[PDB]
Amino acid sequence: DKGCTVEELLRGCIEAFDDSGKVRDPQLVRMFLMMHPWYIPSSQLAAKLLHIYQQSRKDNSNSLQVKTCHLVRYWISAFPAEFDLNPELAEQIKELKALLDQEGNRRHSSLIDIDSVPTYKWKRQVTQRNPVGQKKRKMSLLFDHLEPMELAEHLTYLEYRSFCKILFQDYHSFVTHGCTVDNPVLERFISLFNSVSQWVQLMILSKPTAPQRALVITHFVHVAEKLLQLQNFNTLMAVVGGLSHSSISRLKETHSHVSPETIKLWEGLTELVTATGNYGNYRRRLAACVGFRFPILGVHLKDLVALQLALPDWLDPARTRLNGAKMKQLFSILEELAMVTSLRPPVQANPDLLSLLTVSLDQYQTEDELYQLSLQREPR
Amino acid sequence: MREYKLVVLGSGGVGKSALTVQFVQGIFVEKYDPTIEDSYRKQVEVDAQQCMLEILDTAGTEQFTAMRDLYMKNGQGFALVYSITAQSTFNDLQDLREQILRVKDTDDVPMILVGNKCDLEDERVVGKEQGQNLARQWNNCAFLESSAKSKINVNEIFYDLVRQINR
Repeated sequence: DKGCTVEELLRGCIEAFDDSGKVRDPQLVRMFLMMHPWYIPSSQLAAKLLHIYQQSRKDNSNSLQVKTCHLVRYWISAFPAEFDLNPELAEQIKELKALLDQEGNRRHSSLIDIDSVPTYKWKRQVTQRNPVGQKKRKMSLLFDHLEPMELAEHLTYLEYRSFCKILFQDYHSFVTHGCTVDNPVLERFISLFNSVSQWVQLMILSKPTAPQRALVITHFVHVAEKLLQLQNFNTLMAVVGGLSHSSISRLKETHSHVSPETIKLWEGLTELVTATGNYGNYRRRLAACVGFRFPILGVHLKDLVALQLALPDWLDPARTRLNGAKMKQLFSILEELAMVTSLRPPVQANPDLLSLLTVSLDQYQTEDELYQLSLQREPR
Repeated sequence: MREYKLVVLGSGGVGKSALTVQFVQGIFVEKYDPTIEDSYRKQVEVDAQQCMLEILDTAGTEQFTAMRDLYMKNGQGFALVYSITAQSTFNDLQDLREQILRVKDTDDVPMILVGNKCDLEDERVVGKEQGQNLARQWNNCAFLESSAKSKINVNEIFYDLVRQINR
């Protein structure tokens, strides 16, 4: 309950299984199997499971043996990416498999298989590569004639394709450091977020006359409306907040040319993602969602960082008893972030437009450059 | 009763979240939950006026530019916190101020310059005179030195912020 240690909690996770393999209370075992890197490295936890299995083997306790093997099986099936990525954890599982082949006589050895995992480690190491001298201004001419919904859909896909590459290790490193330090996957996701926002900014500042800029503002308001209809709150923030960047907000003359209906809908969307009330509107809408949903990562990262800094990991100075509340609260967030990968967005997307969109999102301008462009479009 | 939106900005190792939790939750936090609405709301009396303050902590959001711009747009007062043990954390506040001054087209913005971790005098690298001179340059705004651990000037941060808002 309150004041548990990693040994007691691991034993509790072992006891949670049945001799047949049935899991009695899956919430506890799912909690500890995801949350334990916060307190103990995964290789060390695997070593502890190994020692428990060996010690139970010496005492001929068949129940403890098969329960431990079922726990390891559930661990492998639930989080395979970590078993592929972590070499020391895989070595511990190798040693345990050898112990099963020796003492179990292949009775429980079939219960553990490490290459049944359809995983691609290099997915997180692979970075994109696109031709030089593209002059990919065709997207500029194209998005004017692009249906808003369609555009929204494609954006969703892109962001979702990045979000799935984030593992628990990345969330842990972020919350521990407060920022992305040696965290290229989450860094790439955040960079894509800001690339979407800056793309909105550039697409708006590209037009030379104020009514045209107001027209593209209306267009992006519609793609934000469709993102909300898509239940994609993350990219919504990307474009809505991109519509409120300093460079575009100070464009008073183009802001005169946007229709009042567009203004009403726009301020409604901005109110949806307000930080007032601790993002209460967003949290309520997300809770009311059914089916696929894309939460705005950054609100939940804010919650995780607040929990990490406010509450202590351990309750004793010896750092052996786990703060049960914190672990639960953190879990309640992270599991949600995990469940996002369970469902795919109901989105059709042709890869050609994906490529065009990625190439357009690639271009980077400093904040000062966009502000200078805004000054060119409308001086003081 | 008037409502105030106060946004807390700063670099990484400043402990602005520490000041926020110390202000709103106090020294004993016993049960804590940052995803609930009134976790950052505190009712406070300043200059005989009852006010409801909401603290917008940018704890892990400073890398999301859109969220930062919406913080700056939606925020009425801004507390730019630095750490007296790091010069870089002090220098990082100029760009933050400029971004606030760009989101709000004006130059006059309610703002307090805060030097946190003031109790660590043996590790101090930025003088009080630096913050005094900078706040004087920044339209002669409020300047304070505080310590979340030593409970120095925690409430005064938002007190003076509300004063600047009413000023």
